[PDB]
Amino acid sequence: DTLCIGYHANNSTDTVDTVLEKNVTVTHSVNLLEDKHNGKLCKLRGVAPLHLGKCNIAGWILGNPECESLSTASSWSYIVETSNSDNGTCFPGDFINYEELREQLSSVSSFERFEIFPKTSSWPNHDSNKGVTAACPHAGAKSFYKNLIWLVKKGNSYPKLNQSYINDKGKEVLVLWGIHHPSTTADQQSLYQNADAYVFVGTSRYSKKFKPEIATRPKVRDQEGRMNYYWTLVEPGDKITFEATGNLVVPRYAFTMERNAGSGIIISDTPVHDCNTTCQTPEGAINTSLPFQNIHPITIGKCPKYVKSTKLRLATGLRNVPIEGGWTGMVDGWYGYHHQNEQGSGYAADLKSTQNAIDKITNKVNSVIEKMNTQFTAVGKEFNHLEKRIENLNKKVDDGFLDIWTYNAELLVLLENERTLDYHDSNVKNLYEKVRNQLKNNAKEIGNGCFEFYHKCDNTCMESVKNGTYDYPKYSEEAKLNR
Amino acid sequence: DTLCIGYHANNSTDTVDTVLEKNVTVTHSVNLLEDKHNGKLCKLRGVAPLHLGKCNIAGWILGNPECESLSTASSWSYIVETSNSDNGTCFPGDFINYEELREQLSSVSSFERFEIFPKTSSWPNHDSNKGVTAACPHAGAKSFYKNLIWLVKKGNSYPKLNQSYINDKGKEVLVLWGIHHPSTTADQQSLYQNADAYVFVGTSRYSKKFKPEIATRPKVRDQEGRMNYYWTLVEPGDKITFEATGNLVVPRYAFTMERNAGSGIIISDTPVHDCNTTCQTPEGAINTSLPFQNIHPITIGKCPKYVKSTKLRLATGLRNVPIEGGWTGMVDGWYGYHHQNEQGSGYAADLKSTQNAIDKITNKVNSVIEKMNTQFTAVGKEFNHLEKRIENLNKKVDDGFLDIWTYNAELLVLLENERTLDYHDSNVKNLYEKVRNQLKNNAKEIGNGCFEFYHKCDNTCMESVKNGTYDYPKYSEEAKLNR
Amino acid sequence: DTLCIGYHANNSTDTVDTVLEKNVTVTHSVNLLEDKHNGKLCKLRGVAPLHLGKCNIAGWILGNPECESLSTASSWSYIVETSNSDNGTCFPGDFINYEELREQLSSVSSFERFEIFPKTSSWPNHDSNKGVTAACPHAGAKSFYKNLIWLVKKGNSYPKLNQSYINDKGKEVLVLWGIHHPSTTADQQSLYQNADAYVFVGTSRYSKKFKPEIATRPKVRDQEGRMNYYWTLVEPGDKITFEATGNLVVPRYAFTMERNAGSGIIISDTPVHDCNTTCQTPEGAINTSLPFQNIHPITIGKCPKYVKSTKLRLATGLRNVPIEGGWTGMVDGWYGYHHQNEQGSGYAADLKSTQNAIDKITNKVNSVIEKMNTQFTAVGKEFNHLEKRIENLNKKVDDGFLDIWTYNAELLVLLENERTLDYHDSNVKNLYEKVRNQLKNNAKEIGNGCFEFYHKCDNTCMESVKNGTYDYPKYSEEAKLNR
Ligand SMILES: *[C@@H]1O[C@H](CO)[C@@H](O[C@@H]2O[C@H](CO)[C@@H](O)[C@H](O)[C@H]2NC(C)=O)[C@H](O)[C@H]1NC(C)=O
Ligand SMILES: *[C@@H]1O[C@H](CO)[C@@H](O[C@@H]2O[C@H](CO)[C@@H](O)[C@H](O)[C@H]2NC(C)=O)[C@H](O)[C@H]1NC(C)=O
Ligand SMILES: *[C@@H]1O[C@H](CO)[C@@H](O[C@@H]2O[C@H](CO)[C@@H](O)[C@H](O)[C@H]2NC(C)=O)[C@H](O)[C@H]1NC(C)=O
Ligand SMILES: *[C@@H]1O[C@H](CO)[C@@H](O[C@@H]2O[C@H](CO)[C@@H](O)[C@H](O)[C@H]2NC(C)=O)[C@H](O)[C@H]1NC(C)=O
Ligand SMILES: *[C@@H]1O[C@H](CO)[C@@H](O[C@@H]2O[C@H](CO)[C@@H](O)[C@H](O)[C@H]2NC(C)=O)[C@H](O)[C@H]1NC(C)=O
Ligand SMILES: *[C@@H]1O[C@H](CO)[C@@H](O[C@@H]2O[C@H](CO)[C@@H](O)[C@H](O)[C@H]2NC(C)=O)[C@H](O)[C@H]1NC(C)=O
Ligand SMILES: *[C@@H]1O[C@H](CO)[C@@H](O)[C@H](O)[C@H]1NC(C)=O
Ligand SMILES: *[C@@H]1O[C@H](CO)[C@@H](O)[C@H](O)[C@H]1NC(C)=O
Ligand SMILES: *[C@@H]1O[C@H](CO)[C@@H](O)[C@H](O)[C@H]1NC(C)=O
Ligand SMILES: *[C@@H]1O[C@H](CO)[C@@H](O)[C@H](O)[C@H]1NC(C)=O
Ligand SMILES: *[C@@H]1O[C@H](CO)[C@@H](O)[C@H](O)[C@H]1NC(C)=O
Ligand SMILES: *[C@@H]1O[C@H](CO)[C@@H](O)[C@H](O)[C@H]1NC(C)=O
Ligand SMILES: *[C@@H]1O[C@H](CO)[C@@H](O)[C@H](O)[C@H]1NC(C)=O
Ligand SMILES: *[C@@H]1O[C@H](CO)[C@@H](O)[C@H](O)[C@H]1NC(C)=O
Ligand SMILES: *[C@@H]1O[C@H](CO)[C@@H](O)[C@H](O)[C@H]1NC(C)=O
Ligand SMILES: *[C@@H]1O[C@H](CO)[C@@H](O)[C@H](O)[C@H]1NC(C)=O
Ligand SMILES: *[C@@H]1O[C@H](CO)[C@@H](O)[C@H](O)[C@H]1NC(C)=O
Ligand SMILES: *[C@@H]1O[C@H](CO)[C@@H](O)[C@H](O)[C@H]1NC(C)=O
Repeated sequence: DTLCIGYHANNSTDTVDTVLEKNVTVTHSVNLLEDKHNGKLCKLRGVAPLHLGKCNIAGWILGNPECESLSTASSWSYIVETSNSDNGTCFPGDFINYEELREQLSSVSSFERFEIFPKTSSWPNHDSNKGVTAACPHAGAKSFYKNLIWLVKKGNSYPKLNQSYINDKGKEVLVLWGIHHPSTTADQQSLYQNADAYVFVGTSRYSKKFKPEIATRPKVRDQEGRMNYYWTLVEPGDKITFEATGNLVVPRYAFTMERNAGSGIIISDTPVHDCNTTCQTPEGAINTSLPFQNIHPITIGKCPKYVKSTKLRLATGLRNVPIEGGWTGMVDGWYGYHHQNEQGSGYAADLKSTQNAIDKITNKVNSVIEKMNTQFTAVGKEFNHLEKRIENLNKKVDDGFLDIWTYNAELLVLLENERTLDYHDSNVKNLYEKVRNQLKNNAKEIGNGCFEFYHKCDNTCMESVKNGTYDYPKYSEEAKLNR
Repeated sequence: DTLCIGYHANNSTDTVDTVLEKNVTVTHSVNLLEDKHNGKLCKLRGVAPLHLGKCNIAGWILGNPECESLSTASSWSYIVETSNSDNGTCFPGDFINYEELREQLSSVSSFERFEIFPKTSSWPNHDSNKGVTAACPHAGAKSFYKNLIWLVKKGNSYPKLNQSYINDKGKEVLVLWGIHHPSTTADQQSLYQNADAYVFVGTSRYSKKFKPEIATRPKVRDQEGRMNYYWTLVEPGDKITFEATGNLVVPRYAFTMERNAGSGIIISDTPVHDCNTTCQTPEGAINTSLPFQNIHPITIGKCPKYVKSTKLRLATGLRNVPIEGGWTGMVDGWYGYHHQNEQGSGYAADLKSTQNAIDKITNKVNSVIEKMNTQFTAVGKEFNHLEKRIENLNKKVDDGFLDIWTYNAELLVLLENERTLDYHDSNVKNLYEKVRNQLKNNAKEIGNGCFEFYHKCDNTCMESVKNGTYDYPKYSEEAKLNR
Repeated sequence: DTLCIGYHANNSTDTVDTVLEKNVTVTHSVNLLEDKHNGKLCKLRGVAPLHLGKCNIAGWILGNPECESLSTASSWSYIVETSNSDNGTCFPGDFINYEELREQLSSVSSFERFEIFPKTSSWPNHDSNKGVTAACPHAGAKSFYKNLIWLVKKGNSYPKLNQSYINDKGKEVLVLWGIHHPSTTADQQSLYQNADAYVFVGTSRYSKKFKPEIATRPKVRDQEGRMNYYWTLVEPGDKITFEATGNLVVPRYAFTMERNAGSGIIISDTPVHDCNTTCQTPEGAINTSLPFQNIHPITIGKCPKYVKSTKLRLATGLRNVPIEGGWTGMVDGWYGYHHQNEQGSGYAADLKSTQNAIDKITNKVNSVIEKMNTQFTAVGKEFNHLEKRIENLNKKVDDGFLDIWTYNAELLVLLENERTLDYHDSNVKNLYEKVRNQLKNNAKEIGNGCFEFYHKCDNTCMESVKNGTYDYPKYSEEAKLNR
């Protein structure tokens, strides 16, 4: 009659690496690294993105003629631009603090367009119907930005323009305007009469005077002149004043909006779908609770940390090795016993030891995952061609964090997997000793983690040994007789 | 007669977490996380902060009428502003490179105010007594900044102003001035006569021409005009030249100062007290050598790393479990023996093993703490409303470091605590074996980590076993007789 | 007859630290920290640096008279400036976006100088031979920048200047020019006639008007006036237009170049040598595959992480302690046996166990090193005196990463070294047990990890025990007789 202590085995072919040994096949493991996405752009915090299918942000906020088709949302959690979103400014010039605006508009709680300076009543002394150009065509017709009015001299006169808006909203108002810069003096006079024109704009924390910069420039979109764009936020209760003798492109519409924390802009040709996520990647939303991902470095949301590793498999089970080896027949648990006597034979798991190991290892896996506790962040940032130093500083931060997370994540798995297997080996060894301590002189050790009895051990005996209730004295005399 | 190997126990109710098991009660532990402060703002490097109780930095450096009460320090290690420090610029306008100045003044080795352009001798052709406004009242009277002079036309004439200062100090000089921008032409003429006025200021590495920007603006502090503020540092040996035909607010006082490395600004209503610290937090100074703190993300000094964890308890002792369990009576050490014979009974610690474990664990704790080796840094940074991209870059850095430190700190405690307990278990087991190896056949194992002798073992025997000097052969014959 | 299980020892005197115990002497260890360099500046990616021995970048790109001796490379991987590279701008003024230019030129795939506006044909109406100054002397003669032409009125007339360049290159063109600012009106007229002069420059994404700012300034290099420098890149297919009535210093030469990713600038007096490296440090190139270095925080290339630790020794071997202690005579392996009988005595390594431990530990060391997987980065960044906030942000990033890497690197070695020694102890103990399991009752344990036989064990017996093929029953009767 024999009783053996062994461990579980199966047909599992996946592996883990350990710091000491590579390609260790295990019976069970979990994945800490998410390498998949659903291929769709989803809502964040239950709120849809603003999708600019053809237009970029400058185009959309200014009212490029091609953005008219776009339905504006009252709110959004992030902005999506496509790889071919070319419809930005249609009248060539510099959009000032464009990048800062792009970021401020990245996430809004609310957004309403309203007509700040009504076309039919605000500009009675100026011609608001000649403000068109071939650079901003609509269905082949000369046109202009929808949210701006380009005023032209009326009756060969451009009287001082003096208008203001008082922000009676409970929210900040975004006001945009522009300055026109004719290619020649002749154009300056044709449009504004005054020649030596100036523009002044200001609010309680903003004040700037502008002058026309008249020179011939290389043609862009068939324009030898330029039009710059400016913007400011007006605090609730404040006033914005526009004073000009020419070259001012006045706001028509302005936006009442409340900035929501902050998010980012995703550039992707990936479609928007009615789905929910907590982590939005340019390649598609990520749906996981795992601490790491290797899909993309730039994500918006409470995202897993980006690592450049390809495989972070955390062992939970023991080595799968078909004690000489494991028992593929012991399907009911990790550790257990096999017995053979004159009544019968077979396998049975040691439920106390097995469940103990399961609870401790499961909690261990949960510790690694639960402690990541990520924060909601935009990650991606945008800089212009004269901001390379800061762009590269941002890169240092992303590369530094990547190397830290990759190094620590890859080692952590390697530090954990080695012991996990030693832990299981220890538990198996401990079962062997627990039996040895009971059998004492009533059985001999025969190798392979097995004991051979010096007495007949029936089913009620094998159970006594497994349950830790074996009566040594009871079988002592028989054992003496057989030695 | 018996001899048992056991371990210490007490009435301690605190716990540690391990990566495998939560809420493990231990006999001894240490705290790696500082969650308290003394509630006071203290000196850094033995040097007091500059406390601006009512004024902010712009107010203080310009000489806002309400800062007159403030006693200026000759030096400071950091600057403290209160939550209601509203007295900044009193004459509305833009303070240029204000944020850069705020940071440069954050820490100074020395700071002296001196009268760079004496009021009674530097401006003989201009009226220095009319430079007042209702926007900067003093005790109800019209007044102005104390460190600046606003010059007005004298006798309906504003002759070219031409003054310079040569820096004969061994330290850099901070010179501040401003440009006035009247709301109307009529005011420009009332104050400066010339109408088409200009201002020029320059040093060896600085040169800028300014022109009045005259337009009506929204009233701020009852002013329809604005006054901008500018500043520059003058290197030792250099000269600063002020040339103007109007609209120049000239320096009266300038500051000779030496910038000390760099620190930061704390915004807090917490009072300044005569105390010392090496880490200043907005909520109160931190007094600890521990590697982590969870008090606040923004601190100045050689501060513990901020983590968002709440509990980093590092086990030093063994499991406190009242071998079946621990011995609450073994008060003299972690590991030890209990004996009982016909002479007496009781507990005694194994001093060699216990001290060994103490030295190794104590050194281990010190390793975790000592290796943090922090640096002196300001941490907090300030950006304006047109600098959101860089402000958010700074945020990424702080959030990234927080997640890294929190994740690693929480795991480190969990990686350490699990083994610390296994280490103690190993030492206890080793004592059991050391005894087993001596007693051999002269005693039997009876469970609970205890041996039962087959011979009479007197006090001089029990000591021989504990001391590793047990004479097996000596008691062999008696043991044979009793088997 | 005896057989002992022991371990290797030698005369090695180096140590490792462990988290539990300091100064542990080991038989073998490796260094993870590189603290040496070859003292020379080497090529990166097979490409030489651009070495500016006397000139700085502004000097070199503008053509300071002292840079004429310098041979320009067609390409470079990084730029080297010396500690005394004072020859920058020779005509005092502000070089605009200088820092951004310095970084863009840090690494170029190709770089060709060409004469964008030929001196003899582009400026027929202006005097190109009077553009000299005492501020930019050459061999004692008045001179000027080599890549720029300072045009002066010809025949007391300065007719409108109108020239343009079309970029017919497949690469970006860097065009530099400057604006002159005379100290007095009299000089403005002496040089340009027009007095109220202006300069306009523009490209498809750039447009700026400049005006002379005429005022007397402190003398720098005997100049009471100033000359500012501007630059822009012209995209392939675009045009740059220069329109002026005076005060324009026109480009003579321009550079056709392609920016290569990005690198940095090293300031060092260390010479350039014909050698190769993958990591360039200001103190000399680093030649190692190790994960960490403590040479310098600022490096260019696929560099080891900078740590401020001094010693990262990773144990590979076992404790070197001349089982009571190690065997200095067992030179053929880490673990092994010693035997003595009537035939002979001596040592022999256990090759199976020793090689197993070597392969696992060697792979372990390689795991720590191989997983660092660094990226190519410049690390160093440059900011001006009005950019302290961003400079200090960059510092936070470097200090934060340093503390993270130092803390983790120092602990990692301490976490690893402790167990490495326990691992070896476990393997030695396991050999002891493997022997014990065979000998059973045919030998006694005598301490020191040794067994003493109860029978005569010849050379063919000692080999049977070591090889795991000992026949217990064979010697059982003799063992009985001797007990
Ligand atoms: C909107 O974007 C399209 C491009 O997506 C612009 O059309 C291009 O205009 C340039 C200049 O006339 C032509 O050289 C290209 O061949 C046109 N491309 C296509 C596909 O038609 C269009 O002009 C933009 N409209 C506005 C108002 O900005
Ligand atoms: C995304 O999450 C939001 C909750 O934040 C879901 O909104 C709920 O939708 C159900 C209808 O299915 C309504 O009865 C609930 O009242 C809504 N909750 C709130 C707070 O408004 C939304 O449906 C989810 N979207 C998807 C695609 O699953
Ligand atoms: C100093 O700060 C106080 C506020 O702390 C200023 O007083 C306020 O002035 C505004 C404008 O006149 C009033 O609407 C507020 O009601 C005043 N508040 C209080 C509490 O009096 C004061 O004018 C500032 N003085 C200077 C020189 O800047
Ligand atoms: C803060 O630390 C400084 C030392 O950096 C203490 O200054 C010393 O004060 C004693 C009087 O108690 C003098 O006798 C010493 O000469 C001072 N040392 C130096 C270098 O000047 C200071 O007292 C400490 N402050 C507090 C509140 O403890
Ligand atoms: C090139 O750099 C040298 C310094 O390395 C300049 O020479 C200095 O010029 C100043 C001003 O005339 C003198 O006060 C110094 O004494 C000179 N130093 C030396 C060592 O001669 C030189 O003028 C620069 N040349 C150019 C074209 O920039
Ligand atoms: C630095 O590395 C480059 C390769 O990137 C070496 O260039 C080779 O030099 C040999 C002559 O010794 C030529 O036969 C090969 O054709 C070159 N390879 C290439 C791709 O051009 C260079 O010699 C190395 N420099 C040093 C000092 O070792
Ligand atoms: C082989 O592996 C698969 C997947 O785990 C499992 O469903 C199947 O039952 C295994 N076959 C055997 C004989 O265990
Ligand atoms: C197996 O181990 C070897 C190293 O001996 C390694 O190169 C290989 O990639 C591992 N196997 C896989 C991915 O199957
Ligand atoms: C995938 O998304 C669904 C719906 O929100 C969620 O129930 C499921 O748990 C997510 N999968 C994972 C791995 O989190
Ligand atoms: C196992 O042992 C426990 C005592 O610890 C006893 O109560 C239980 O009945 C035993 N199980 C069996 C099947 O006898
Ligand atoms: C209970 O715990 C306290 C605090 O450690 C200690 O002072 C006291 O002596 C303990 N009581 C007993 C009976 O051990
Ligand atoms: C005890 O463990 C449970 C998990 O089983 C955990 O939720 C709880 O917070 C722990 N206890 C405390 C703080 O007392
Ligand atoms: C608290 O401050 C005092 C005085 O400087 C110092 O002696 C004490 O050690 C500090 N406490 C800690 C935990 O460092
Ligand atoms: C303990 O053993 C040492 C020898 O290692 C001996 O010198 C010492 O006297 C012994 N202690 C007692 C109390 O006998
Ligand atoms: C002493 O150490 C050196 C360096 O490792 C070695 O070459 C030499 O053989 C050693 N001497 C002895 C006797 O082992
Ligand atoms: C040896 O250990 C001590 C601590 O007990 C430490 O101070 C010393 O620096 C270590 N030794 C060296 C560098 O030899
Ligand atoms: C030093 O450089 C040489 C030549 O490139 C290389 O063969 C050698 O392996 C390098 N040394 C180290 C430690 O990498
Ligand atoms: C060692 O044992 C193996 C069997 O595992 C056997 O084949 C080999 O011949 C033995 N070595 C010697 C020297 O007998």
